[PDB]
Amino acid sequence: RRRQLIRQLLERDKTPLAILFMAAVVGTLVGLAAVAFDKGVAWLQNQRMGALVHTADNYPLLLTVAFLCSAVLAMFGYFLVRKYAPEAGGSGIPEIEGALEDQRPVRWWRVLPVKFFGGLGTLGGGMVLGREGPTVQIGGNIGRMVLDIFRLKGDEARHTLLATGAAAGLAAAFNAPLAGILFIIEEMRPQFRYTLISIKAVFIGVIMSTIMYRIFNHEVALIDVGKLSDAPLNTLWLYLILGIIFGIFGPIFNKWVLGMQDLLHRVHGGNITKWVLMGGAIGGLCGLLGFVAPATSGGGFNLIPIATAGNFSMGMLVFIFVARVITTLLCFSSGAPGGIFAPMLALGTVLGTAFGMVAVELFPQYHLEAGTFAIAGMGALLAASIRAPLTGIILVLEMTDNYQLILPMIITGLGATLLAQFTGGKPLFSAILARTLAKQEAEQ
Amino acid sequence: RRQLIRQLLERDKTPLAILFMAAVVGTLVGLAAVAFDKGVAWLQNQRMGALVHTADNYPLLLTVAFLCSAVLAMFGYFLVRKYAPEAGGSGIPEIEGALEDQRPVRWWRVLPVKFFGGLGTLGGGMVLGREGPTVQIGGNIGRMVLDIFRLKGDEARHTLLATGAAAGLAAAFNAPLAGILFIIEEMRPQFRYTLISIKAVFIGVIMSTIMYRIFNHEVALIDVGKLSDAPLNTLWLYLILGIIFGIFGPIFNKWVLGMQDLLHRVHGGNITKWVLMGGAIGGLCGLLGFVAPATSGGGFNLIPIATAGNFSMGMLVFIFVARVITTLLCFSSGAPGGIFAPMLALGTVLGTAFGMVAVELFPQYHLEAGTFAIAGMGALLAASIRAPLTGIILVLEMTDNYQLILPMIITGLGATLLAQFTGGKPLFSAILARTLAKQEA
Amino acid sequence: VRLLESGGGLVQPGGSLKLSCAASGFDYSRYWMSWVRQAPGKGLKWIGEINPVSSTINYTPSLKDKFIISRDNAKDTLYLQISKVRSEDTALYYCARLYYGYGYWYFDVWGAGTTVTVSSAKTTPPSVYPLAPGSAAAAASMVTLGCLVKGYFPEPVTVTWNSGSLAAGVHTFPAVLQAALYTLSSSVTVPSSSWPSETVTCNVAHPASSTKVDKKIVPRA
Amino acid sequence: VRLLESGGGLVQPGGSLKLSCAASGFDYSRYWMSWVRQAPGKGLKWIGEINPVSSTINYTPSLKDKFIISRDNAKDTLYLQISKVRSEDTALYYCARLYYGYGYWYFDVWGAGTTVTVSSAKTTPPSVYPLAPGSAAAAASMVTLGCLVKGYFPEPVTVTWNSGSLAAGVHTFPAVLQAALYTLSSSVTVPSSSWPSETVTCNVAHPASSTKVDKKIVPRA
Amino acid sequence: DIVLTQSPAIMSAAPGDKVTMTCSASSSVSYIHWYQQKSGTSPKRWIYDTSKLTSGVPVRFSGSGSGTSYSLTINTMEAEDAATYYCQQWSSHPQTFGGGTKLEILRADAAPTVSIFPPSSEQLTSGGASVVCFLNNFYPKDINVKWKIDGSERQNGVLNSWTDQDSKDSTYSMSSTLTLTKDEYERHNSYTCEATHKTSTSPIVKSFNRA
Amino acid sequence: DIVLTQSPAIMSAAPGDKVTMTCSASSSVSYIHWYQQKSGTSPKRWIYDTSKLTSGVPVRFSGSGSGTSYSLTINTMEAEDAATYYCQQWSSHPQTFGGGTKLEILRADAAPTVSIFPPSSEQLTSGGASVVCFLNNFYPKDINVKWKIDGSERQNGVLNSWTDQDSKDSTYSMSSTLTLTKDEYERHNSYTCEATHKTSTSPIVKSFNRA
Ligand SMILES: [Br-]
Ligand SMILES: [Br-]
Ligand SMILES: [Br-]
Ligand SMILES: [Br-]
Repeated sequence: RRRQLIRQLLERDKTPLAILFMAAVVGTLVGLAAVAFDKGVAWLQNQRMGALVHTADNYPLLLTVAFLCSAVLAMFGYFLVRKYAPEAGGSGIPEIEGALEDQRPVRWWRVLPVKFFGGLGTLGGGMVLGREGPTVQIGGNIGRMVLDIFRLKGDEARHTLLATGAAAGLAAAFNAPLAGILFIIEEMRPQFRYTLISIKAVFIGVIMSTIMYRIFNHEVALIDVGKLSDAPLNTLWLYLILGIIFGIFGPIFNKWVLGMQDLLHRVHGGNITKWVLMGGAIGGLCGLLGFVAPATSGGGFNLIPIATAGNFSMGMLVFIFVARVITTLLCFSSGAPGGIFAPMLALGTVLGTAFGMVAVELFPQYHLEAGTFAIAGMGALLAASIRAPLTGIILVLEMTDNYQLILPMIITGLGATLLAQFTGGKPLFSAILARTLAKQEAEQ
Repeated sequence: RRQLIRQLLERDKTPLAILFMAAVVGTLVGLAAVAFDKGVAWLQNQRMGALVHTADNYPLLLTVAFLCSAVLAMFGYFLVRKYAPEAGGSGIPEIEGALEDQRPVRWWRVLPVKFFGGLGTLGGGMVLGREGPTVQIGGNIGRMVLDIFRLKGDEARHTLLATGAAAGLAAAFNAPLAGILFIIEEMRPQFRYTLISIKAVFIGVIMSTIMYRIFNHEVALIDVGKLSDAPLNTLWLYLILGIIFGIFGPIFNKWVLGMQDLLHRVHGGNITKWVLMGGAIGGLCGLLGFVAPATSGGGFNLIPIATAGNFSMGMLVFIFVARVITTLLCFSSGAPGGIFAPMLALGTVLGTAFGMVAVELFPQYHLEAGTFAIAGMGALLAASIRAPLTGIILVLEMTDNYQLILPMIITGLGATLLAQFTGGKPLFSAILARTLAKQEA
Repeated sequence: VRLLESGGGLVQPGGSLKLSCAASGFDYSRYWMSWVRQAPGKGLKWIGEINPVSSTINYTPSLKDKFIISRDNAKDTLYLQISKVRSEDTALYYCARLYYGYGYWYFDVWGAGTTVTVSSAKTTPPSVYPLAPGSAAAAASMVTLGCLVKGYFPEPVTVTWNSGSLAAGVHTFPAVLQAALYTLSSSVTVPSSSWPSETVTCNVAHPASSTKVDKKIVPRA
Repeated sequence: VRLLESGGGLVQPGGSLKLSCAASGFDYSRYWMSWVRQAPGKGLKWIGEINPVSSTINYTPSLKDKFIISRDNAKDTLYLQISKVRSEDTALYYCARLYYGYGYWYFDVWGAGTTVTVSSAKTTPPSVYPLAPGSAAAAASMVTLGCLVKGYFPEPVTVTWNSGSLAAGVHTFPAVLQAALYTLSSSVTVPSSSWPSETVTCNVAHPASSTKVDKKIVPRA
Repeated sequence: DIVLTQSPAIMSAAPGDKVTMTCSASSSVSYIHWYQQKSGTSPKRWIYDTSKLTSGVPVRFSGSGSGTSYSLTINTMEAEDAATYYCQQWSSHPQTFGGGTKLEILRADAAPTVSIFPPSSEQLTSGGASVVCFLNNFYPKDINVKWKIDGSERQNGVLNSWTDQDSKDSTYSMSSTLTLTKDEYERHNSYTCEATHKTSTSPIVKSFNRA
Repeated sequence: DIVLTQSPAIMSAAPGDKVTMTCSASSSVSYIHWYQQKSGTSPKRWIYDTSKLTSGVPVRFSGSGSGTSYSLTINTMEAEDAATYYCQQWSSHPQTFGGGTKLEILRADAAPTVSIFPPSSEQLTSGGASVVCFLNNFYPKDINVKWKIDGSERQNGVLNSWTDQDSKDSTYSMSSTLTLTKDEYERHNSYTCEATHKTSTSPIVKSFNRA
């Protein structure tokens, strides 16, 4: 096997030109699509805002049309999913991870229009879901679509173009090239066996979708938080403590998200009409809360800059947290199309901010700025629930651009993964694949 | 299928003892890296102090510059040729082998050989990095604690070997991410599944970085300040720069490999012809580290200067050619020390050059050569050693210019794509292949 | 974000003047600055530009040291030295902050401009004479008053009414040049039930001489 | 790096004053700014500190509105208001920029200082009187001269000899306060050959009271 | 350097009209720009990269074209759109502006409000005698001033001055200044101001008497 | 709050000597900082984080200690070394400074150069009479002074004022000034100035007679 290694080493990093070229066309499409989806969601949130202006008087009539708009659009989304593609409910990342393990089908002719138009409805209604879910899955299917449409043969081409699709999916979702590529090679890939994923092609895919994203979304960052202060060495231990707190909370949240899937499954019992209507009830509650306390609803991207700057009070933070936990669950655990990735950044910031405030007054000799703890806490729920720290840390870094906080960010994150391990919690994306993969064997 | 459900529910569960031991590994790797760093500094300093004591008599100084660097070079080649030939050159090839179980990790030998050997070659002002020394020493450190605590199992053997190499690169460039990313893009067994625990690699890198910051706070290794932005209609220029790195990446590999061979004849495997030839090269370094310091040394000094566009076109072209020469002679002669660093240096100097031509050609783009300098910095690492994701993240971590991320990726990927289609090979695999093939031949 | 360029005024042909532009509201580093000028009643001409660290400075097809664009980043200020001043340099000089969309640059936020007049003549404070209606004013709904600004050089002046609290119903006519001196007047219609009952003052300001005159319209008694 | 603080002087008890520290030679944001006062002939004490975003201001264990620290980042200057001033505040006030190493903070770079005097006493010019040796003293190796600056308020006076030029062997003693007036004397030891065969003059400036006085030390006839 | 020349040097259109001006270039230019310069104001980056609108530009504005020819269109023009518009490229160094298209508004009739003013008392302390007459807010812009000192027509040292078209009401305004010596004015009595305009056949007249 | 107390208040030591000043906290401190204050200038940062030498500091300086006791040390004390050293913690907030340690150049004994002065004529032309007496250039700082009006000792209206240590010889100078009313002064003749230093056992008298 040594002579085999000398044979292999001399032949490393040689991807077939056709796989590379097709990775490029995958990215391009994934990007344009993500960009389109992004704009669709925006347009709808905007129309909905335009209705509340047409009924800006009559207070109850406003609260009504806020509900009904988000109700109808949510219902429309749940339906498009329940009716034509049940695999494209919830996130979509569980499924694409399965698809890489050959354990799941990539029914693109179905999912693409279902996730797209479905997400358009759930997200555009102002529900507490991300864009990653939609774009990552849509991304994978797009990579599947071009695999089929061009009839590319082999394991390499099937895993790679499925992976790069997912990568360009996350990348065009957060303007985060690195986080995309890192996500694949830390989470997306078959975690227990060797695979035929070409990293170089994943890149080209991510590149293309980022370029497509920058073409249409130049000169406005997703999160602008400005350059925060530094973190002195004798401060570091406070980030460990913060991580520990995220560590014990990470799995606790996974119980809630899993259990709430079950608790909400009874309200409809797998019935299309009970579901669609239940969905429109949650959806409407979001467009309602996106008026009476917008911090509780929506994707979450709005409250991040505000929280980091320390413009929220301790009360308001605690309230934002509690109510977001609620609305994050109700939206995701009810299997509506949309990622959990984003509202998890929101919850992490809000917690980090809170811990930072307490830190600030307790240690005035440290000259703390809560916002550093807000940025350390940002990717921490990602490292404690999803258990992908290297993705979460690089995701944060790419969006907040505070590299001087690299150490506190790593330390918090690693503390969250180490304590999410020792409190018996599971990678929330595996856990749902295992529930889905087990529930398919458990009907035989 | 049912095996997968069993595995998924059991993912990311590293034995606490592997975690705990990864933490100690880092700590040691770091303190050692820090120590080595300081040693090299101390010696570069003493050698500066000698040139002061003979600051008059011109040929007398040129001589004492040679002799200091000669002697300390010879001392290094000897400590390697005599007690651990595996710790010559980089050391990264060996540790990669070590993870493939195709090479032994003789820490009782290499630790003090690489350490004090590097101290000699580096401290003499030779064109070698600190990565080589620290990465290898790092792995061996992880081996040492594996042995000394008798930790059993593949996981423990590969993990503590990897995190050692990771905490090795990490405290080498103050670059935590580049460390972890290097393991999972290059260092790992590239063709089969392995038992490396990422979570534990982290803890290791963390600890070595904390060790590095405790002794090296408040001074960055490269300070280039915040450069300008890169407009979208500029991007194609970084593709072209990448392509140019792509064609040169393999050509450089030929010369590094071929120059190992051409230098092997001057000694023929003979300890005395070797150690004296080594002192001849070493002495040429301390000499050039006086008559044109930009041609000699680790290279870290010319980067900030190059990026700001303080070098002329002539001076750049000369620093390039002369550095190609001195980089080869020092690494290809199997002296202990990484090639990682002088590869960044080469990349910056080329990038800057490309940027200057760019600036005058397209005044409507409002270019700043220094953006192309930072795009070119990790590019040689993506074309010679074919680890772009590590090279990009390494540069980003050292330069802090995240707004140049696209140019950086585009150049890098252009370098990897064109180093593939001009038949070049990952220079760290190519050396492992040479060493592993020369073992059965 | 405001670019407030000053230093313009009268120069004698062949001499030289230093214009300054003072910026505030954006990181004055990070931005390329530029100078564009406008000769009276004509279009726009690009003088020159300058990057942040003053390491690249391009000018337009000029001469040796015809223009010289500096910048003191420590003061948030952009400068322009024009030497050997012939009368094509009689113009309005905008300092402008530069920026790109896709990549092909544009002039982003523009300043107010300073006026440069190249003439041999003398700088002269204006005289301000209040124009009130004659005692036989058949004062209907809205009374029209004004004030006459005559005998100033060079351009320009600025007239406001009651420090400008009176915005609506004002005209200021362009200066007409006669005998190397300028003259204009401003008109201001206000409700009859508002004058002489209230204070109506015109604020004439001629910057070139550093002179404000505050003529108050007094009913012809 | 310069921290130049102005504002110190003479205030009345029960009153108040606004000390100001103006900063040059570094990015004034990012940096914490701190006030530290030194009671005459005594230890240093910390007044307070303000963070770059002026969203944390910490004062010493001190009465509610005594000190009011603020900063205007745009003018790169740091202010200290002291209210209800009393004789305890009579001290030298330094502003400082704050940094750290491991994270246990230190006072990075200090300024020169300004002196606050808290007294009900009135500003009073000094009386300058020469101190020529008597008709009883023998002209030895060295001849000691001098002049007495008595009866002024407040500090300081600046005594220099022979318009500064005679820089050797001079002792301007510290002044002492009595019944609300300061008194000091200054010595200059010229050699025996140097005097009275040459002009020795003492220059006393009390800027506090607009006094600039030159007193010639003519020998005792 | 690229020479940009702009279609109508001056154009007139009534609001509600669809209006296009053109920017034509010597070579090939790409992603040009447009500036709005309303009267006595510094320009405003109006349209950028050929088609994008700057932040706060009505959606009534559009822009397109490539290569040699570019346009800017106001789909349903508004009267508040009266400015001179400049196109500018920097696709090829050095950047170069256009000649300027100047949009004028065609509005309905608007008869002039005349006001006549006697030389002030302090201006007499200086031997001057400037009689002022404002003709304000009239459309169209053609007006004709006529001075009658003691009924007798005067035409020596009468100077005129018109404002640009106003941004909101679209009406012009004009001042007239009959300037004399101290005695030159005092050796008469009846000064009149005659204004004949499209809005009235028989002239509008205003006069004051020294006595 | 934490109270740092620097042990030697004032101390003298010859050039080229091992000089050591304590800084004992009343509680638990970590990583303190030292400041050098030369007479009449900004306190400059000398040592920080219990031991680190700042940019500029000669290596003859060094600090250490921990818990509740720290110290600065000089191996070979130079001339430019005598000033006031101020330790300061910020491990516990609010930060505190030490009382200070005043280091002074020890030197060879020097007996005082005395000069006595008669109240100037212009001062008397006011009703004041000040009898200035200088004691210039003496080590150590300890000295005694005593006045004799008509061979009789006097203690009222006498004020004495030492300079800080000199840096052109590291000596001291102190001035005694006796003030009287023009009348008070005029009814006396013999005016003696007595200087009792460590350099002798019998005092250096310097006096004068009005007549
Ligand atoms: Br899911
Ligand atoms: Br997701
Ligand atoms: Br090697
Ligand atoms: Br290396």
